[PDB]
Amino acid sequence: FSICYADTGLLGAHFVCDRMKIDDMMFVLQGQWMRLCTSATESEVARGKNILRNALVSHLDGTTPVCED
Amino acid sequence: GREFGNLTRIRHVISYSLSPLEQRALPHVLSKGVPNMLRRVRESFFRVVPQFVVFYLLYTWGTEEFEKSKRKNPAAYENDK
Repeated sequence: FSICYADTGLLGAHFVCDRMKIDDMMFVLQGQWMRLCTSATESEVARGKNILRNALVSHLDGTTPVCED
Repeated sequence: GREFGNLTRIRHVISYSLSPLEQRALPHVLSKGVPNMLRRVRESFFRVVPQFVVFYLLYTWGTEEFEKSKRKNPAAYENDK
């Protein structure tokens, strides 16, 4: 998630786990963060851009969301 | 066996913490730490110290006595001739 305000915001993640699998999950999440910071590649980035395109155009369907936007 | 997943059963306790880089490592020494050390010394003084004082008295006594025992007694030569 990303939550924006005027001058600040929160950028992070949220999850639910069985009590015996919190540590592994934190490990996996922080490892993906480090991966993106150090080792990203073009092929995955392309996929992410396409997902973002689809989201933007999907949201604005019907009058209510458009008015709200 | 013993592992951070299933040590005990607890309910309804809340905790709060700061990060180390947000706060000071030695925040208040002379206004809080010194008096605390003083009371901490007060609370144990009479449970530890008197035994050692008694040891010191015993040591000094025994030394003095041993050293007296090595000096010549005048009555050992003066008494009979």
